[PDB]
Amino acid sequence: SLSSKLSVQDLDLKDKRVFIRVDFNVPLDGKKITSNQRIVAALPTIKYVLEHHPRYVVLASHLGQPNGERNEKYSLAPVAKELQSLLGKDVTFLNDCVGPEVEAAVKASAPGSVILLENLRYHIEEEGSRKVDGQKVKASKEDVQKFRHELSSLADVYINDAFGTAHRAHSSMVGFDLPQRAAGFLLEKELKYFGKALENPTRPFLAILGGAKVADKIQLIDNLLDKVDSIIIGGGMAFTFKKVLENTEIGDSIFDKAGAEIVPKLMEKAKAKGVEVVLPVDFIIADAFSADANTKTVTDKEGIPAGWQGLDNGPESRKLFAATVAKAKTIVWNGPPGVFEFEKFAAGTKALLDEVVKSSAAGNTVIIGGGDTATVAKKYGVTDKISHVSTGGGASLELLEGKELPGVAFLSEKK
Repeated sequence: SLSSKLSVQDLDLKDKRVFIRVDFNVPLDGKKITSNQRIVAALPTIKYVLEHHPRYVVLASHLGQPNGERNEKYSLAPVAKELQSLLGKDVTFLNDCVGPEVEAAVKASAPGSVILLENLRYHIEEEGSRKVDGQKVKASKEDVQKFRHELSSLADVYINDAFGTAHRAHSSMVGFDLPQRAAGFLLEKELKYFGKALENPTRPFLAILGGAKVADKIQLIDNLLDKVDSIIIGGGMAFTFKKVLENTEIGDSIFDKAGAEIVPKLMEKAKAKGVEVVLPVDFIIADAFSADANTKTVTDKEGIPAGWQGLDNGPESRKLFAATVAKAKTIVWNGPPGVFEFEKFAAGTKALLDEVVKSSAAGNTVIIGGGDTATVAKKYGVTDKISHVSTGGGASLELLEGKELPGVAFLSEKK
């Protein structure tokens, strides 16, 4: 159970050597943080720990893709400075995550110190491999164990707060053999929500899916079909389901050739489980993929003329989706119903967004788990209205498509 794991909140931190794997993978531009969102998100854990007077707090993370080689372009130095400002406490920055220098520095620290180590991925043994000439140069089991040995040396307790990496069995996610591997407030939140949704869902459990390709979400639908009561399929995804199941004439809309092969299968299953599949009955077409393109509403039956392409949810579909949402007690949403980047094609997304929020207002569990689906919530400033906007990215998907997460499995049980 994603929900049975140990929390930071259960740990006895006093005078302990705490190690926290955090997600400080922020965007840099010329060695400067374009977005400090991730640093800000990590603060609660860091602050809660510090209040219990640990001997010291070692923070580690990765940034960009150094590729197991020391590359200045992906140094965590800037991050160290932003955190010091944001935290309002000094942060010692070490040029590495392992070695005598680190050991020394760490050992000479003052109580309550906050050490941030250099980019874990400067070492090939973190990921356990490296790309050289396109091929995957794997690291030797001995070196991998050495690295994990050195890393663990620095701590007495281990806290994971990097959900975004929990789906990889990297040295920092699964190499800490301590008696207590706990969850940080950040990752606990993801575990609590996705936990309920996938374990004891308050039916009806609905799932809104949308976006561009169906091919990337084949494993997602399949698994969810064993879970949900009804599922809505919107966006550029729906065009494949409609041309296949209903012979709908789609114009120059998104068609996933490979995904069309599976559509009958997922549908057979949907029926098998008695899952209610809601699809778009009408769309807003455009003569070109641009904010300045001529629109025109058409429907299921009228179809879409050649040249034209549907870029948003039509009026009837909005009524249809609004209804479905309004009947659910648990909602997990990933993917916008239309090309919301353009105001002309933003109606469907807005309509849906309002409904979901209203459902959250009702006191229903709404879980956003999409990149652009979170951006939508941020844009309309409703983020605080959604029960949970996940930050797991690839980990969130994998979790939803069935997979068991190494970083999560490795944690201790509540006790």
